[PDB]
Amino acid sequence: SRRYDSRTTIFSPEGRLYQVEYAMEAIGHAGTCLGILANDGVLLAAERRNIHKLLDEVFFSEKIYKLNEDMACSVAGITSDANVLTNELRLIAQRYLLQYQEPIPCEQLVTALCDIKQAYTQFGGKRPFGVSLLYIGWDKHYGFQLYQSDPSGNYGGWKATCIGNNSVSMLKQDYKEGEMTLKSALALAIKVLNKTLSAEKVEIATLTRENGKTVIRVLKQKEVEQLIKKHEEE
Amino acid sequence: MEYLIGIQGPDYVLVASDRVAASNIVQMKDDHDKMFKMSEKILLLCVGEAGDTVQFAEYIQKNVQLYKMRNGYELSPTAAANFTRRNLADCLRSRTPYHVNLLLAGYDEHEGPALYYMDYLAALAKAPFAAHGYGAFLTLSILDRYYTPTISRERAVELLRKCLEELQKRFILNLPTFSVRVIDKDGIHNLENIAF
Amino acid sequence: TTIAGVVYKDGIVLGADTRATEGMVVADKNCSKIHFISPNIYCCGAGTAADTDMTTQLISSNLELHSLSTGRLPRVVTANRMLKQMLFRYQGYIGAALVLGGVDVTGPHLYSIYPHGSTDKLPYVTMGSGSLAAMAVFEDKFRPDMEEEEAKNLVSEAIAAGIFNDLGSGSNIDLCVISKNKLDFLRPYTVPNKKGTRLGRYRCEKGTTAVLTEKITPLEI
Amino acid sequence: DRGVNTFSPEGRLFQVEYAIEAIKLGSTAIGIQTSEGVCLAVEKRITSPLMEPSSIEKIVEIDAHIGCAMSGLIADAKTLIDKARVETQNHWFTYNETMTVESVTQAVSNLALQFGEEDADPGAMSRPFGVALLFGGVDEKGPQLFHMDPSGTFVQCDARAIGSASEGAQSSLQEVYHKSMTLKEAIKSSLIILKQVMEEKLNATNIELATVQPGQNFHMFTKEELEEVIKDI
Amino acid sequence: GYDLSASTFSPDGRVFQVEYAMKAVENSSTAIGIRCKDGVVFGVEKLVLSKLYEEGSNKRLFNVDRHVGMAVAGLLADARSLADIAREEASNFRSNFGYNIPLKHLADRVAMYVHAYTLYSAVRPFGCSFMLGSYSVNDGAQLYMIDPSGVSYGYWGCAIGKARQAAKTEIEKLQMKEMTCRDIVKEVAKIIYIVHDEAFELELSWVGELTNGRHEIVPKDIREEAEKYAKE
Amino acid sequence: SYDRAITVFSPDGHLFQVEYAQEAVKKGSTAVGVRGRDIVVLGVEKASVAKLQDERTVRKICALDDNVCMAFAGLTADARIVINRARVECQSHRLTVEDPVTVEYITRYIASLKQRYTQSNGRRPFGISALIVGFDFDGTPRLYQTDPSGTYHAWKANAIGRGAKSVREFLEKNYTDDAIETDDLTIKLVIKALLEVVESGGKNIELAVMRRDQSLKILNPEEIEKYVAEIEKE
Amino acid sequence: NQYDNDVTVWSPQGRIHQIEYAMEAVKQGSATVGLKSKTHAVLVALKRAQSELAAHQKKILHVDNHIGISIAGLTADARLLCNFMRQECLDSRFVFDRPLPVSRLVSLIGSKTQIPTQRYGRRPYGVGLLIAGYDDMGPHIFQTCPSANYFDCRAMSIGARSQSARTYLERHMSEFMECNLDELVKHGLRALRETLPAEQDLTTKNVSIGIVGKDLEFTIYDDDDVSPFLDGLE
Amino acid sequence: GFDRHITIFSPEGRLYQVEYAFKAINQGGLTSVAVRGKDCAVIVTQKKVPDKLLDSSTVTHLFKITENIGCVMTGMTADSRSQVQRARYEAANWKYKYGYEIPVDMLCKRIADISQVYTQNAEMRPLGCCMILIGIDEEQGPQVYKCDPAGYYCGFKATAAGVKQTESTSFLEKKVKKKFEQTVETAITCLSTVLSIDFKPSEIEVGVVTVENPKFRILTEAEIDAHLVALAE
Amino acid sequence: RGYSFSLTTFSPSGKLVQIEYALAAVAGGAPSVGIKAANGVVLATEKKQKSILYDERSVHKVEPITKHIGLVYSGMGPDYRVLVHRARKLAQQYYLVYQEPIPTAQLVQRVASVMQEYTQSGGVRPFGVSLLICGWNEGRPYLFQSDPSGAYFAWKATAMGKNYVNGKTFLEKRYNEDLELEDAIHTAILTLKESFEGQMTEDNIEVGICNEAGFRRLTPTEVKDYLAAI
Repeated sequence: SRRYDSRTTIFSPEGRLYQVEYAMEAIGHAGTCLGILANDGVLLAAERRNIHKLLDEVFFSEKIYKLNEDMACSVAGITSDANVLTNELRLIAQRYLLQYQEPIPCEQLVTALCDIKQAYTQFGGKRPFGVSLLYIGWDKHYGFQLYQSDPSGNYGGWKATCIGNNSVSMLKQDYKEGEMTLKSALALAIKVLNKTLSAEKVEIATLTRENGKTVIRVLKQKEVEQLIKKHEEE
Repeated sequence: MEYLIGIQGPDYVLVASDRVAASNIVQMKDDHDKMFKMSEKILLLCVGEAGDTVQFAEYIQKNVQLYKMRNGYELSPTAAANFTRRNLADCLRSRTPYHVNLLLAGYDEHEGPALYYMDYLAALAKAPFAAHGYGAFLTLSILDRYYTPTISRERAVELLRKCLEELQKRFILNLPTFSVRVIDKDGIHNLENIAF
Repeated sequence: TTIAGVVYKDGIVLGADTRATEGMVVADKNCSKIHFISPNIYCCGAGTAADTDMTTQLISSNLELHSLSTGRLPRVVTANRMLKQMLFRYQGYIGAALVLGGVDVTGPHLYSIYPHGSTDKLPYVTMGSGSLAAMAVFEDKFRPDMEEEEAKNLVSEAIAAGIFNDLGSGSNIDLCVISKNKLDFLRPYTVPNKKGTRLGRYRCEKGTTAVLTEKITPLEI
Repeated sequence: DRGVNTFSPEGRLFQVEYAIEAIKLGSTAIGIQTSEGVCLAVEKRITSPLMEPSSIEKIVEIDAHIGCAMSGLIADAKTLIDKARVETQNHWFTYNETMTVESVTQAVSNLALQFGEEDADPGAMSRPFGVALLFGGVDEKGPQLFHMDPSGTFVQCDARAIGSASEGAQSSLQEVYHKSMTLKEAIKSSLIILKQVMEEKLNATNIELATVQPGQNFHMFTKEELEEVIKDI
Repeated sequence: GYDLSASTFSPDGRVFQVEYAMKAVENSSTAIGIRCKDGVVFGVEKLVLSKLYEEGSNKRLFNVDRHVGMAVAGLLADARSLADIAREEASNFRSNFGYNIPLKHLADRVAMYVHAYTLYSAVRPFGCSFMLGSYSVNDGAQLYMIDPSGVSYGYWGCAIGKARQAAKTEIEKLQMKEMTCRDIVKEVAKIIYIVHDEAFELELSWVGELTNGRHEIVPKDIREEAEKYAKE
Repeated sequence: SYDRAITVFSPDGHLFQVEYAQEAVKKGSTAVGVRGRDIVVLGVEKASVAKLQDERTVRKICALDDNVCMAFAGLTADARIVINRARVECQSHRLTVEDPVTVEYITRYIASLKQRYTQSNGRRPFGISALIVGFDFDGTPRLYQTDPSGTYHAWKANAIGRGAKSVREFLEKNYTDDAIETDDLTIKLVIKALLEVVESGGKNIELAVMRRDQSLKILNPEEIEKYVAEIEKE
Repeated sequence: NQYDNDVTVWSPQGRIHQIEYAMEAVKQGSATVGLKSKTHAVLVALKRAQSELAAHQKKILHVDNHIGISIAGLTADARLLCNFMRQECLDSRFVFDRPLPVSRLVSLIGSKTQIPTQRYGRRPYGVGLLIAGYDDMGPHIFQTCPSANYFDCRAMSIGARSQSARTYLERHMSEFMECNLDELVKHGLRALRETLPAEQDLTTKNVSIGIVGKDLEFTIYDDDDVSPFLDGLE
Repeated sequence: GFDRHITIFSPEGRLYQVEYAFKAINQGGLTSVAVRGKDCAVIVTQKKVPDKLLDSSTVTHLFKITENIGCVMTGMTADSRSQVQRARYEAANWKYKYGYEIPVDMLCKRIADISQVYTQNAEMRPLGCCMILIGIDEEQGPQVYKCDPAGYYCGFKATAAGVKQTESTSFLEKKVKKKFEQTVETAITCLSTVLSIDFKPSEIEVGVVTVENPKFRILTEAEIDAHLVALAE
Repeated sequence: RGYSFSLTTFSPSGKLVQIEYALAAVAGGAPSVGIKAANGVVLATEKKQKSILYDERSVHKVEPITKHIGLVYSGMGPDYRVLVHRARKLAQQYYLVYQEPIPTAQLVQRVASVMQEYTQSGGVRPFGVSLLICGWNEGRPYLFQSDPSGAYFAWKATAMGKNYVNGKTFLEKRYNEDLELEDAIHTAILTLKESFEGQMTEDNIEVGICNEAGFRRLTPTEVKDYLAAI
């Protein structure tokens, strides 16, 4: 009945979308995982849920998801929805291969996912996908690149943007846009996460290469105990 | 029963069609040009059934043209060739078999020139030189005898004139003019048509 | 394919030869034709080699979903009726002349499923071409209410009589014995067909090859 | 709120009597059936002067001998103008003749009160078409114009005014028309537009006029014909 | 506001869109049906508004399957709708199973139809009580009555309508079991003239041994014979 | 399958969902275009993309096929669907009639599409507004401006962004005949018109030009500076 | 009034609360009167002129091949209902090759306009037909209603203040079943000439009548042909 | 918002439709108590005719699912026959689809599961009737089950259903901890000790199944009359 | 028929109002413990009925998914039974296409995938059953929990249902990484023994283990056996 519908696909009298900016406040409750690119490859830097021992082993974490040989994605907000959509977008990646025998240049993928997620906020009367997930990737066309999207639908090349709480302004006083030298990108990542820390309560993951094929590393345990002692002051 | 030919150079690939639009007993206007302009550097050719050549390959021209003028850059000829192999291969068995066999000349910038080939069953294979039609059956050994893997441009053109003068001499169909286009690292450039 | 199965006082004894011959050449000399459905129900298979596989994966999966939905052990009547109704509505395009047998809470009994969907409760069945080579040895020496050991010997003599004078012969006999308490799925029961032997070694070492281009690729590190 | 298929405590539908409004909003159009033609005019209400005024289509020719004149919520008519011309060439296709004006007006007005929330496939309409229009056309019966409503009600008309000037221009048109064309109904109708004037003295940039005469097919007037008429007033 | 939707219960378990449909047949005229050993006799009250309506302006004794009947009470649109789909239901039974439809199965079928139509907010309940009635050669004079709730009971002398509070008493005091239907056709007028307390241009139909499993408006003679039960 | 009628007539003929889309285009960027009689030209004051943007994927300026190109203004993710369907049917209109597709027809397709979303069952008509510029078979550098009610107008300035009522009254004041030359006075009029609103073009403005059915060229911020300097010099 | 979301609901007394209000919506419509003789039934309608002048929104309609109607309520909904009634009357001409009898006609439209009264979010057909035709027996005449409850009546009047026409026509039923065409339609026009606002004339413009019965097609008398029916002074 | 309107979660859980549907099964109240015998699952219920004008044979609860499963339900009798017809449908569908006749447990699982999908989806009310249903399979003893309108079948010895459920299950709990094929001091005496009528053999319906004869049998006033005069100990 | 509009929606705070109500309906459910152990798990739960009247061999709460994967719940009654129905069906799709028993992780992927669209998609309310998963899958056992949101996490021990904070803190106190067989059963029994509302009857608890030979329920003669060995 028309008394019962939440009426998600309605413009406000101020013109905005009520169910969309409620998803934007869902990101600020739970969300971390910045991403830094360099002249070399790109990394995510992430946070787990809490200190609660009672957690045996994650193959990959609940944060960094593999998508192709040359792409990966990280997730903010509601974790139940995005899992679905990331499997959804994973399907998209593979069928581009089936249509083209190319490793899907990542802007095609981000455009496709943002079109279907825009389609859930356009009609159907359903709630929008409450996740502002972001993407890292490489293609032969462009360089190493990361994109960042939100439950509204728009996206962009967001060279050092983080998602979730405590919002990135320090990064737009510290990132050198020309050259970055990915070891120092790790150093800047543990700087920002050191302000906002071993791999019990951090989840950092890099994307690099050797001889053409890309390598997605999840930065196993003892590397984090290296970088956490790479400070004195910061 | 038409004729398509192509030769892959070291930094180019040249194709040539027969410039004859046939009928039951007679031939129509010669030109009708079979080589369909793709984005900037891809160029495919189509013979076979009279009515699926102008239909299928133009639809492929629509989708690849939409890809370039939708997302900036164009396709490499590998993805265009596997694209049209997918589209013909899944339009094959369903309801209306598109009975066309394609050549697809092309080159990417940061890899070599490629000349893809497929039958009417959409089985794709690279080739340094490929042919089509009934005229394929006699002219292909001249591209076996003389084709080095590295060949200059004018040597390949006069080799192509050897192939067309043999095709003029033995093959029973009146194919008097042939449309020739060399594509290479400055874009689709077409040489003057060969006549007799 | 020569197949068979005999009911007896405790249970049933299935049995099949193991050879699958596409065209007029054996593609594979040792394949199981006695397919699992259930810890109390084994079927068999003849006709199309793939259609029996897929129809008993489907009825195996759907049946043990059914049995763990009920909680008890699944009966063999419902396997007969799911194979009958699911095999009927494809109008016999599936060629699967399979028999199936089971010990259950009512009694040990077996059915035969013709590829159009006609079912027969019988004391003894034979599908495949080797039916004809293995039905007569159920007509001179079959007795009702017979003990397990000469029933095993009976079915081995039946399938062994489908070996020696049929061109859908098999390498070796495997047969399952489904009783009230124990199941005995034994692979090959007898091997009446040895390979023979070769005479004289053949090859040199790092010769007898026209190598045009090698290529080596390591894997681990 | 309440839905679209509900009746109002006045007596009529909600969405229909709300679709009678947003006809007061929008430009004004007038039409006069005569004995030797039918003239249509509309002051299409240009907003800015920085611009091009000859692409505000408010006189649209359905066929060669049917021209409509819409107002109100503009560009909501394009689906039913599309249905008008597709139905027109379907009639000429299947029957090899011209049409009436009550057959195109019969065919369009069936689509007016045809909407609803829960119905067949979502290519249907939700709101009613909030555009009132009138088909000036010539037939083998006679020249005539059929004033539609958004309710699907269409009536025979010989002098009808729509838009915001549906009271004063209609009452002025009620007392100035009885006889015939003789070239001056088109000059005594822009005179009604001259009384209506909102922003500008009705030059050949802000009014579009077109006549349908039985000899020709139609005539969408160009600029020098219009300002030839405006010079005579 | 626990009202206005049939998919929402009360806080004491009482779906108000059903009991609002039940009073929606209590503001409509009576239609009594009396069972006896040779068949079931119907009789419907009529509340003729103007002289403009002619005789049988609205049928309220429909028939369905050439033997069961349709004395209806409430909204004649809804009652006429389920009358014609009862016609289609006995059509699907006779076409499907050959054997002529036993009435218990038809009353259970139309009963679960109008009940399963009260489980959704996307439909309203029906607003029409109605009753059936016939007999096969070995059935007995079966009649059933169906509420807008969808419950169907076998009765002897059920009466639905506005004045069913009066009408149930005389049918209870009438001798029910053993009389041969012709007298009770006559006696039906006594019930209808008692319960009408204000043109009462009534109408009767039955099924009986004078009919052999059929329906007739009376034939037409008791309309000038049971009219002679005025002054009682 | 959601079938609630959203875009419904309220009283006094007011179709509130469409005017809510009118604030939704009132709360966007500030797009502007000039029909400059041999050239056409756009411009949209962009935000802080220099801090950490990617300029390649901040494009309010897209391209439909080669000659027609549009600058949307509002919600920036419902627009990209209309971009995609414009490109798709534009290729279909290259399939049938095989022309350099006229700008009138594609803007009638956009206005007809948005009007088809003011009609269907429950899908929230768009909050975008276009500047369909381009050419045709014979010059004629026609500009078009659509609307969320699906009404397109063939006007010549149509500054329809967020602070663009001042820009369109400025362009009403200062566009008569001084911009009939090749490019310089027209582009000077555009960058003057957007420098009315914000600050310098080294961080804010970006433009695009189109000349006689070739060379849709954007202007990198090194070149925009020269024009900005000329305007400043005045 | 929570009974405004309302062809699903019941008022707590008995009322369905808007399909009797559709009966109000045909009380609001224009007045008409039909009647029947022993031989041929007639229909008479006055046509409202809410304009300059018109054909006054022609009421009585040709459906048939002797089963004619007289609408009074919504006009587009009336035309939809007579395209239904028209199309299946011609379908009974097609299949059975007999005249479709009037009773089954009015009963199955009485089951066709009954469906939106039943289901959700669909208004009833707010039109009061006054159909009249000559089948095998005498020429029937049926009022039907938007409450889907037709009436096998004789001499019925529906429309604006038509109750006075009924109370003339109720006390003059005795001279029906006689009274041939020339003196019958006079007896119907002087029944119609009470719904008018007490000022003098059934003009030839506004009165359109229809005749149907023995050995004559359902025949429409328009502006000219009603002029031979002339008499009465009151 | 709509916690007590739609089958959705309120705060602190407790979706407010199933306990509004539980209160629906107490409407009027014609009350079943089911007795289980290590060899005989008897059925008891009370049934009141209003006015000696109903046909007492036609009014019942006591339906027959198949040749081995009987049932009795105490909910609102409108929702009863829509539920028992689907149970007959799934019984015959089980016998056509899986061979053997359906055993009593997963029948009640299945109608409990469609009652679940009533109380999972919106736009349908969870219909208020609970199905006391008995039956014997080959393996175990006689069983009895009751799915509620929420779908929670349990597997009972001796519950009851209808008005006065708590007094009945208290009496049965106090009269089962002592240890009954005759069921003469258990079956009727639960009713006569809860609501104190000490029935004549009209108003009580009894449906037995026995291991020696698994066909579901509804008893008549002769054998239930001997069953009642056996309460003279 | 149907609604085709989601009743689960976003609050003005920015959170799902229905899902926290679903976790409330879980938290008002019967308490259930689950202990991942070095070779195998134990998933205990508490079956307190109304009276001593019912058949405690009739309904189960430990019940397998067709090969070696049992799953135990806490919360709504029959919504669990729907999730067992869907879970068995998904495990049999996987078994008929890939011809192995399903990895536990993939079964939790697909069960969390089917529980997501009931937080969307047309009038359906979310399930409100946070059932937990077991499974031997090759080499080392697994354990999971699909919340009525659709999230899932793997660990070494958990509890759920009533007073589960005491279960999580108490299992955080008494857990060892090598603690493997029947000692896990021991601490599971003395996690349900913590409240139980009284007397620790063997007919009111049931456990299920995954001792490298398929998930299997424990017979009621075995739980009372260790209830004799308390």
